[PDB]
Amino acid sequence: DHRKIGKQLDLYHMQEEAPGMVFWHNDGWTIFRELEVFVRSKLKEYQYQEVKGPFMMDRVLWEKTGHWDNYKDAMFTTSSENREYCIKPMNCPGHVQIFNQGLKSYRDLPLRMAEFGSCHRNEPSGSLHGLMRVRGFTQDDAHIFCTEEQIRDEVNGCIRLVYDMYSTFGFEKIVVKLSTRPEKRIGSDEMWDRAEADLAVALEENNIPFEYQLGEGAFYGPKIEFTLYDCLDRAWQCGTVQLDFSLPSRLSASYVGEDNERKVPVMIHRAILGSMERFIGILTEEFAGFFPTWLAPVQVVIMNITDSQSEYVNELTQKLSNAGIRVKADLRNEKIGFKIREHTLRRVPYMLVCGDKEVESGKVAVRTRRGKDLGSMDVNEVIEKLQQEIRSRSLKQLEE
Amino acid sequence: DHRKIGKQLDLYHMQEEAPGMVFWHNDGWTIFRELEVFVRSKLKEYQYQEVKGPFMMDRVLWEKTGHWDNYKDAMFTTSSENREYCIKPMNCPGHVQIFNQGLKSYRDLPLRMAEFGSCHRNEPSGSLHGLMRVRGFTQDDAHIFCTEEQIRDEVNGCIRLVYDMYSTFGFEKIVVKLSTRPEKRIGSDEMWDRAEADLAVALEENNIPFEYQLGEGAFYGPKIEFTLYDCLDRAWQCGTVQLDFSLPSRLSASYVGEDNERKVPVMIHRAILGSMERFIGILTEEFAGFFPTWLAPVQVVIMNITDSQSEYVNELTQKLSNAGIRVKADLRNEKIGFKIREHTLRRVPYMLVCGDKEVESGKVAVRTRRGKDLGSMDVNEVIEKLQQEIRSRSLKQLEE
Ligand SMILES: O=C(O)c1cc(S(=O)(=O)Nc2ccc(Cc3ccccc3)cc2)ccc1O
Ligand SMILES: O=C(O)c1cc(S(=O)(=O)Nc2ccc(Cc3ccccc3)cc2)ccc1O
Repeated sequence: DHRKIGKQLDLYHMQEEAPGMVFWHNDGWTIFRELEVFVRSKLKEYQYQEVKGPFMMDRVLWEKTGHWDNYKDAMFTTSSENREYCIKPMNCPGHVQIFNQGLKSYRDLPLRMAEFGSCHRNEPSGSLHGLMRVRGFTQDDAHIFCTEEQIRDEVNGCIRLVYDMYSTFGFEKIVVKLSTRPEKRIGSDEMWDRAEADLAVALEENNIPFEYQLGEGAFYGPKIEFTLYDCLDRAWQCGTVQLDFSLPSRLSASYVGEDNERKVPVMIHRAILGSMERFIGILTEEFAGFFPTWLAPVQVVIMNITDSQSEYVNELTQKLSNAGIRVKADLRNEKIGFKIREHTLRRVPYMLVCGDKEVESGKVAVRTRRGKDLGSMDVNEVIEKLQQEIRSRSLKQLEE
Repeated sequence: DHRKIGKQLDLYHMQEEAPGMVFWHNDGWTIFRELEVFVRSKLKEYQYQEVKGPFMMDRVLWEKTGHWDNYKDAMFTTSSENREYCIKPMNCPGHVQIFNQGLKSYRDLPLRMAEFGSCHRNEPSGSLHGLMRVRGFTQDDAHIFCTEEQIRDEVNGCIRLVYDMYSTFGFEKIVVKLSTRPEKRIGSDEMWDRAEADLAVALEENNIPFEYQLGEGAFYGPKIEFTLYDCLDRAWQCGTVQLDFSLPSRLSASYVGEDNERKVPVMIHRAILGSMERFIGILTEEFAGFFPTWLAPVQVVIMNITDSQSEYVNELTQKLSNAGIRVKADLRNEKIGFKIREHTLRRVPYMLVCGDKEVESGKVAVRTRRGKDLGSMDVNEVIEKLQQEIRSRSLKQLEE
């Protein structure tokens, strides 16, 4: 259960005065920020722009998209100078506004536009659940503006990216669903037929088995949903790929084609992790708090036995910190076995013990959060290997 | 004027349907993110935690702090399930909530807690100006919880950090103001006397000349204000250091002292850049769009003359990109002179031209956005020097 593990590792907390709002503590924010860096490296590789849209836009714009009519109950609203604003539940309209600055042509397409977009949705309080279902969350979101001829490759690209990213966390159980047209929707039947068919053909061409999930699509288009499970085998939508022939038209998006006529771009929506919040909840439960070294808030703790070795521990801490490792010293006058138990409960990958022998030899005794005693080793070697474990974003520690 | 420069370099835009809200385009967001990385490197060096508080909190909490009575008209409110929430105009209360999780002692102090905190303030629309005065902005904010004996060193730390960071951008107009007690305020007169005296002593010990700005302090404490000027020599509050003996008490913050009695922590508020938005407006005008290489959205553009060299350009682009440089290839079927002009107008620091001779020799012809022609040079040398210019965050290029 990620809520208990979350308290025990001091990752985050929640309070009545802000239901479904996460207060990220230093250590949870470290995880979050590490996820950002990882995502960003993929955005670079798969050629995405990164942008940032505003939190609020005029209610008039949300009426034009169909959100007001189809999504009103999940929207926070506010006002200023006799005008109403909606806090964004989604990043797409913001992205279209950016697309609409400056003349576009087919030469600019496909245009891939990513955002770590803070969304707010007024979910019923009784549906809230730790980090999985919150009122304020951050999507690793993007929108791809493309031609009709480009849809197949771009949808394939999103799917490639899901499996690429998910294999770093080592996911076996990726159940895939295709969520079809809901009762309340925009666009014609033909648009929905085409959009559902293309997502389905994409999955089939990639040899991905999936089930239909009738009526669980968005009002602006169907979804491929990559489903992950928690400790009670509850299904949680994480990765999501959507196809939309409606919003660009409504927000007057256009580009000049080769013909030289105005054409409306197709819009692909996708989020790989889903939200950072939910994904971290899934990870917390998947790993039972044993985060891979690259995600771990504290990667190394260095301990002395007596005051005799505190000097050496501080030098070592400095050294590791300079090598770019998240490290802490534990100099408390506590029995070493007491210290090991505490940092094991905090899921610290590596615990370095410094007795007189380690001092004398410039060595360090290594223990892991799994109770494994790896013996004395040369410091430079431990540093080099920690860096390799981090750089490769390895699932498994030294040995395993 | 940063608004015109902003349009012509595609950094950001603004629209009527979101007054005082910035839409960051890819290139503006790159600058913003580079400022984050820079700030973060300083947070590491000066030993800050980094956290993230929620956007919304219950109106009741804002009444407790005195914001509802003293700051109401600048606050956006929304509601859910018959409760009212405020969109945070500040990060301090959020930080205190985090501080209040888990028992604290003097051993934890000083506790430095930083956030890139998205603030929203309902400024009068007639006061809005480009990026300088907006409704939605991101403070490079922090709050330092400390004892009374620690105030001097911690305030000195904030001041050291301002001049440290500002010298990277090369500021030689740092006018400093000391903003004293406003008419509407919390805390006693003795608290205000002490707080004004300490800020004044701090400025004088650092040999900083300043003017008083009587009555322009915050309701929760006096401010040191570091003032930067725009192209029309208008004064803009950027860096800010505040001293607060009142908010922690109101939010029931406490720690166990050495004596072993409950004490209320002193709180120092500070923002070095101020907001990212304002600071970027200042920089845009200060540099007239010629950002230092480390800040530049695109650092290098590589161009071919004919199709003959496209292969070589792609290999080179790959190489530079892997060396960690923000690089683009320009393979359009355009005259080279046309291409160079375009990237010069966009203030790309370096333009690499590849003709048959560069191909044959594994060399590259380098020019700058200033029209400086550096001749043909070895590629590895160009890479090495670009990396040095970036790592050192130097103001001046290869050339000047
Ligand atoms: O275009 C969009 O607005 C968009 C919407 C979704 S979604 O709302 O269908 N998918 C989604 C699923 C889970 C999360 C995490 C989460 C956490 C709490 C509540 C709701 C969602 C976020 C998005 C996904 C990608 C998009 O570009
Ligand atoms: O923690 C702080 O530093 C802090 C600072 C302020 S401040 O408003 O005095 N500092 C400041 C200076 C410039 C900007 C940029 C800005 C401000 C208003 C509108 C637009 C941009 C932001 C904050 C208010 C509350 C705080 O907790």
